[PDB]
Amino acid sequence: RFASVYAWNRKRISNCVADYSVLYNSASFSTFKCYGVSPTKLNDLCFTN
Amino acid sequence: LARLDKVEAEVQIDRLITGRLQSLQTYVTQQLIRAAEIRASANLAATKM
Repeated sequence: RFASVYAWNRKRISNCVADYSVLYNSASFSTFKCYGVSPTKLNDLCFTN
Repeated sequence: LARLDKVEAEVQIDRLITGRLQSLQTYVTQQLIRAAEIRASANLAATKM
C-alpha cells in the first residue's frame, strides 16, 4: 500500500551501490522521465544522497 | 557529457559554447585595442630614440 499524495512518503537512500538498469530496463513502468540526468548515464553516475 | 546523452547534451553544451565564445571574442577585441595603443607608444619611443 502506498501513501496518499497529500501525505506523500519520503525515504532516504544512502551508503550503498546501485544498479539503475534493474529499474529502468524493467517492463512494468509506463513512464520514466528524467530531468537533467539521462536515464542511461544515470547508471554510470554517482550521488551524495 | 557525463550526465546527459548526446541528443540532450547538445542543448546544454551550445549554451556554454556561445557564452564562452562571446567571452573570448570580447578578450581578443580588447587586446586588439590595447595593442594598437602600445603600438602608438612604440612609434613614440622609436622617435624619441
